[PDB]
Amino acid sequence: NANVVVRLLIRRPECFGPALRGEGGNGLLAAMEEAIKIAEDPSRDGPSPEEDDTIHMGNAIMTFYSALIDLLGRCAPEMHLIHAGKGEAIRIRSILRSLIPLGDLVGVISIAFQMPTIAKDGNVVEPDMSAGFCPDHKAAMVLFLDRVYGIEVQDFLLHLLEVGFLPDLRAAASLDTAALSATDMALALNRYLCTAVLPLLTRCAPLFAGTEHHASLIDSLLHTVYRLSKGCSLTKAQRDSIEVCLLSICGQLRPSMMQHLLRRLVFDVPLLNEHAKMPLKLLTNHYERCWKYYCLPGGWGNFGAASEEELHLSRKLFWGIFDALSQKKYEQELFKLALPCLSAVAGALPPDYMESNYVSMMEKQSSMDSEGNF
Amino acid sequence: EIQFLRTDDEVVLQCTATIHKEQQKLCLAAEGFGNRLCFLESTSNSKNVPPDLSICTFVLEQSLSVRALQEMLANHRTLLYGHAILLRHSYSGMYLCCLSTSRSSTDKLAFDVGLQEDTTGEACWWTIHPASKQRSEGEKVRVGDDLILVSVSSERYLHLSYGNGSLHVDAAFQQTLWSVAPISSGSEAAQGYLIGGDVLRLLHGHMDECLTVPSGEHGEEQRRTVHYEGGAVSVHARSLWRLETLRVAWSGSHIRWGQPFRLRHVTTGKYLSLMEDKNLLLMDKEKADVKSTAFTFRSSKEKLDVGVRKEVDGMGTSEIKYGDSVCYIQHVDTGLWLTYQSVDSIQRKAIMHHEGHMDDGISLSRSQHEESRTARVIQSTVFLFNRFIRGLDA
Amino acid sequence: NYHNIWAKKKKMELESKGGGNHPLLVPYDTLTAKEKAKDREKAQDILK
Repeated sequence: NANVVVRLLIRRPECFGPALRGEGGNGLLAAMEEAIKIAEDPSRDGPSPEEDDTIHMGNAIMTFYSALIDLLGRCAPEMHLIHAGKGEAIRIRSILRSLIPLGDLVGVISIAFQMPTIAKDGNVVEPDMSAGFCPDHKAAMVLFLDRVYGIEVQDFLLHLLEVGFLPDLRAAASLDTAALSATDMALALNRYLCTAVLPLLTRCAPLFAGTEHHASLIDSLLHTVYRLSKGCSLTKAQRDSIEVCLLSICGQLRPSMMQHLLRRLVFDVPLLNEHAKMPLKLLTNHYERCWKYYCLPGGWGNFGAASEEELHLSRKLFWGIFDALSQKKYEQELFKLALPCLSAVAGALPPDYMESNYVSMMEKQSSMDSEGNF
Repeated sequence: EIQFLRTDDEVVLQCTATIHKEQQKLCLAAEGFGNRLCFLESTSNSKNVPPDLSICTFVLEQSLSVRALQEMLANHRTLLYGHAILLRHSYSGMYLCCLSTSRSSTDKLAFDVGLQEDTTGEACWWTIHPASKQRSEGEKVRVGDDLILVSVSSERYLHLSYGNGSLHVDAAFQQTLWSVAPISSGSEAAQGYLIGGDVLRLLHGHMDECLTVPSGEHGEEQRRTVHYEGGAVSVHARSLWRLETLRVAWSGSHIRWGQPFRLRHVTTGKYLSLMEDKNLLLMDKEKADVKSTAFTFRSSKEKLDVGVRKEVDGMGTSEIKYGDSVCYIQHVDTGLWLTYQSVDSIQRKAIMHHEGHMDDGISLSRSQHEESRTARVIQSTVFLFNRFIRGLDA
Repeated sequence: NYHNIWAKKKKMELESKGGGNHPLLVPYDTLTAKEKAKDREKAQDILK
C-alpha cells in the first residue's frame, strides 16, 4: 500500500500543499512559520464577518502539513527490509528523502511553543490549544526523522538535541508547578515527549557513548529528564517510559559524567518515597557497571579513577540510604529494591578507603528548596 | 510498411516548446567531454543556426523488460512499450542518466540529467511509456511516435523546465512528451559510401591537396580563410570536414547527388560559407545561414538540374563512394563551382567561380573514428581554454 | 552564583509581572553550555 500511495502522491504533486510543490515553494519550515503568523493574525485567521463556525486557518495548515509528513514517514520502508537491501525499498526511501529535506525538519522541531502562564490574580491563562502550534505537530516530524533519515550519527543527535529537544524538555520541566501542571498544554507536551522523544533517545542509546565534549549538554539532558521524572502529573506509562529512557541513556554514558546527576540524586534518595524507586535502579546499574572505576585505584584504564569528591558523595549516599532503610517500616517491594542498591554501592566503595574529615562546601540544597525544586 | 525502432539505431530526442507563443523544436543534447550536464539545442532554427546533431545523436544499446532488468541487477530486438531502454551518447560513449544531483533551478524535487560512464545501477535505464492511448503498453514503438521516459532510479520524467529563462532538461514529476527521430541505422549502412554526419577530407587534384584552413598562426581570425594544400597536412586535424545535412530526421542517410548540406571545419568549429564577393570565408554558427553555407555535390559539370526530388525516409540509396567517385562542389544559391585560383607549403588559394578550371573534381576520404574524436576534443578544448585565457586577461 | 544573582533579579521580575515563567530560570548547572558562556566569559577574564 505504501508503494502505491507514494507513487500516486509524487505522480500528482498538487497533493503536497503549496510549500512542498517544488514549484517556487518556500519549503516546510517557511510554510509553518507562515502558519504561525496566520495563527497570531486574527484578521486572516478567523472568518471575519464554535469550532465549525470558527476554524483556525493557521492550525488547519499546520495540521495538514503534520498529517502529510506523518503519512510519508509511515509510508517509508522498514529497517529490516532496507538492511536486506531491497532496491524498491531504497528507491522509496530516497524519493522521500528528496521530498523532504533534513533542515526543514530540524527547523520545525526547533520551533518552540507558547507558554501558558498564571495571571496577575494567579489563575492560569491558557491559549486555545486548538489554535496554534501543537506538540502532535512535531510528533509527525520526529516520526519522519526517525523512520526516513534515522539517527545514526552522534553529531546529528547532539545537534538535534541542541536545536529542538532540550528546549522542549526544559519547558516541560518548568511547567511542573501545581497550577501549571494541570494545563492541557502540559498534558499534550508530556504526551509528545514520552511517546516520541524519549523512545527515540532510548533507541539511540549507543550513540551517547561519545559525549565527552558536550558534557554540559548531556548533564542538562540528565537533569531535565530527572526533573520530569519527579514531576507529578505524569501517567504510569509516561513514568515507565521516562524511567526506561533514563536508565538506557545512563547505561552507556561515561561514568564521570554521571557525577553531576549523582550530586542531585544523593540528597533526594534518602526520602525513600515512591519517587525514589527509579533513582535506586539508576544507582544500582551505575555502581554495578562502574565498580572497577571506584574500587581499583587505576579503575578503567581509559576512564581512570574518581575525583574523590564523588567518593565522598557516594559515601554519604550510602549512609543516608542505610539509615533511611533502618528507620522506614518494612515494605516488601521497597526493601527488595533497595537491598541490591545498598549492596552494590557498598561493594563499589573501596573497603580500604578512608573518609576525608574535610567536609564539602557550597551545599546546593539551600538553593534547591522544596518549592519549584530550586 | 512502417519502420519500427530497434536497438543499435541512432536516435534523437525532440521536444516542443511554446516560448512567447511560438512552436519551437528542440533536441536533447550533451557535450560528453567536459560538462556532463545535458542541455537543449534548437533544431527548428535550421534555417538560420545549424543544429549540432553530432552531440544530439543517441544510440539504443538494449531494450529489456523491467522484470528482466531487475533480475539482471540481482545477478536487434524491437522496442516494445513498457521496457527500460539504455541510451548511449554516440560521440562520447557515456550513457544518459539521472545525476541524482540538482542545480536547484526553482525545483528542489528535480534531478539533473547527464551522462555517466558506468551502465551499472538503476540510474542509466529509462522506462519507456506511451504518450497517449493510441498504443497501449507492449505494442511495438513506431519511428514516428511521442514517448515519455520515466527514470528507473528517481521515478521522474525527462521534463522540459520553463521556470528559468533558459530551458532545462530535468527529471521531474511533471511529464513532457518526447519524440524519437531516427538519425540513421548502422545495421543496413553501406560501407564505403558517403553518409551524412561523416568526417571527411576533400582531396583535390592529382597532387592530393586538401581543403584546409591556415596553420596554427595563433589567430582564429587568420584561421578563417580556405586554401588547397598538400603534404603532411593530409594526416592532420586541420583538414577534417563534417558534412551536416540540412534535415534533422534521417540525417545519417546516404548522401545523394545534389543533396544540400553544410561543411563544418571540425577543428575550428566554423562552417564553410560563400561571401557575395565570390570569396569563401568561415563564419560562426550564428551567422551560418542556409543560403550562405549550403553546398551540393554534382557528378559532372553539366548544368542540368534534377529539379526538386522528394527526401526519402530511411537509409536511402548509396550513390557517392569514397575514393572512386569524383564530385564537384556547387554552391546552392549562387550556382558557382569550387575551384583553385592556382596563384602560387603549396598554399594554392581556393576560390569560387561560375565556370572554374577543368580540374575541379575532388575525392572524398573518410576519417578514422579516433581521429574524428580527437579533432572534436581539440575544438571543444581550445574553446574552453580560450574563454579561460580571456577571463584571466579581464 | 552570579547566575543566582541574575535569577533573583528575574524572579523579582516574575513576581512583579504576575506570570511568564522564563525558560532560563532553571539552575545554572541545568543551563546549556551556550547560555552558560555569558557568565563563563566574565569568570575567565576576571580570574585570568
